Amino acid sequence: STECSNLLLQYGSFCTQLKRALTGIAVEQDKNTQEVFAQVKQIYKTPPIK
Amino acid sequence: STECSNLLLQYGSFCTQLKRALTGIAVEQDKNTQEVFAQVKQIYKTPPIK
Amino acid sequence: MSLGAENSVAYSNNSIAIPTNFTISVTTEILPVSMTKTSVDCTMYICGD
Amino acid sequence: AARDLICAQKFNGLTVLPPLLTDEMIAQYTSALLAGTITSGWTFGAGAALQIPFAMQMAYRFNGIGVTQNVLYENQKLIANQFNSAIGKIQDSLSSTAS
Amino acid sequence: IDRLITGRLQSLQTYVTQQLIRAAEIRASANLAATKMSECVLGQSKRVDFCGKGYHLMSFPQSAPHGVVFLHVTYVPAQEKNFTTAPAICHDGKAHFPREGVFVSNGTHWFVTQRNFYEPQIITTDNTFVSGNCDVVIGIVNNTVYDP
Amino acid sequence: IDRLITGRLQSLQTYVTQQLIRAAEIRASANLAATKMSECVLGQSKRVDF
Ligand SMILES: *[C@@H]1O[C@H](CO)[C@@H](O[C@@H]2O[C@H](CO)[C@@H](O)[C@H](O)[C@H]2NC(C)=O)[C@H](O)[C@H]1NC(C)=O
Ligand SMILES: *[C@@H]1O[C@H](CO)[C@@H](O[C@@H]2O[C@H](CO)[C@@H](O)[C@H](O)[C@H]2NC(C)=O)[C@H](O)[C@H]1NC(C)=O
Ligand SMILES: *[C@@H]1O[C@H](CO)[C@@H](O)[C@H](O)[C@H]1NC(C)=O
Ligand SMILES: *[C@@H]1O[C@H](CO)[C@@H](O)[C@H](O)[C@H]1NC(C)=O
Ligand SMILES: *[C@@H]1O[C@H](CO)[C@@H](O)[C@H](O)[C@H]1NC(C)=O
Repeated sequence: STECSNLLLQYGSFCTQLKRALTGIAVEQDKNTQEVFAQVKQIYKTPPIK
Repeated sequence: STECSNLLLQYGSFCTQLKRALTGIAVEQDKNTQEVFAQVKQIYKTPPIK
Repeated sequence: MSLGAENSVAYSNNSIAIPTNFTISVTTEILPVSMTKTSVDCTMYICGD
Repeated sequence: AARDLICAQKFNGLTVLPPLLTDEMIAQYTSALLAGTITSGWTFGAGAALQIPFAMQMAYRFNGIGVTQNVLYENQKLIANQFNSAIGKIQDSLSSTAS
Repeated sequence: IDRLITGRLQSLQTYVTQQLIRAAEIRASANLAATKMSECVLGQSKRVDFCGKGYHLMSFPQSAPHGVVFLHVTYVPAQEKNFTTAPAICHDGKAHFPREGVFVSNGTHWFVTQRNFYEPQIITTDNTFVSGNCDVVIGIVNNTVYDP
Repeated sequence: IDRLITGRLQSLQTYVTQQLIRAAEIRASANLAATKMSECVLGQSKRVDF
């Protein structure tokens, strides 16, 4: 709705900082997974003898 | 007050998520005390000689 | 994306590998400790005299 | 007719972004860590991976905890059977209990 | 004025809440930095991948704006060689295990050496001890042991 | 429209704050898991009950 957007533009920059917070959380999740699992520099494998 | 309750009902589900947050904190405190102190499986006692 | 180079160590039940030399390596780690301290007055900010 | 919760969540303006690393890449990383731990001991976490027999690695671990390695080398089959039974027990406990 | 007061109060409360969360994160990083100063710099750490990558030797602090910088000195093995190994040495019906080291062989002769560096030595009774006989250990080999 | 805008803005701000606190807790757990992968899997730990 255009009238709701025009009234919402009066409230400042709350949407931008909410988007910034959610973007920081979303980047931080990938950083967490990368710093937990990607600890080895090479992809090793087991020889076929067991 | 019945009028205040009827007007407060229109605001949605703030009361339930506030109660959920406080209940989570209350469970977390007992979990903290259990994981700090209850590290031993049996109640050892000192011999009467000191 | 590529996770890394493929490697296959030559495992055997009577084979070992022992280093014969070394390198001394210096690395760098950076950690934040403190941030900038702030103080806000309500009457000057909201109202302004 | 049966509308999903995810359909309403997407339609009302809320979007869930996919993760950067898929589960196949996570399984590949875990497989690389397991292969390095099994075939090289602790040497792959401090430089290049160095091969060693697994019994001698286990003797190194026992010397680490304070037990002489002749305890392993004279009780190797018993320790292997105990480890295999423990892995079977943790599989059974994971399959049975859902909590 | 009441409209403006409500809006500016909401903005200030949002700023204070974000500052509290960032202060908690900064305090967690400062506690990690204090632990690293106590363990990397003031001593030697046996924890793997704490105090840098490799075998930790020394660390040095360096100052920085709003933080600290650690220079971790570590020991990294460089050039390895393939060898043939064995868990024990059978000599005169006795099983000889190394005291602190590992049995290796250059193809013909057997030597005992330390694990993190190749410094081979003659297998004597000073660096090996006796436990049991030769028909229990899997992978035992036949060799002589020098007696001084 | 202004009343509805204020209500939905309050709901979205509450959601973002709760997600930020949950992200801090998840990041603490991920740092613990990264330390456990560095010390348990990649070596041998002398710390008791670690
Ligand atoms: C161990 O590695 C060092 C380098 O880390 C080697 O030292 C180098 O040796 C080459 C070959 O003579 C010289 O050209 C370089 O100038 C040396 N670098 C120095 C002294 O910093 C050393 O030779 C290696 N040891 C071996 C292979 O036994
Ligand atoms: C393994 O190492 C031993 C000891 O270093 C080597 O034995 C010596 O080899 C030199 C080289 O010809 C001879 O001059 C010595 O007389 C040998 N000593 C003895 C006691 O026999 C041995 O040759 C090495 N083996 C290989 C395959 O390199
Ligand atoms: C040791 O390895 C070789 C080749 O991989 C194999 O033939 C032999 O059976 C192994 N030893 C034992 C006791 O299984
Ligand atoms: C050891 O042997 C393997 C297979 O025989 C070979 O690939 C490797 O290059 C050799 N050398 C070292 C230093 O690992
Ligand atoms: C080692 O010596 C004993 C007795 O001399 C013999 O029975 C045994 O077969 C030898 N080991 C090997 C691998 O030949």
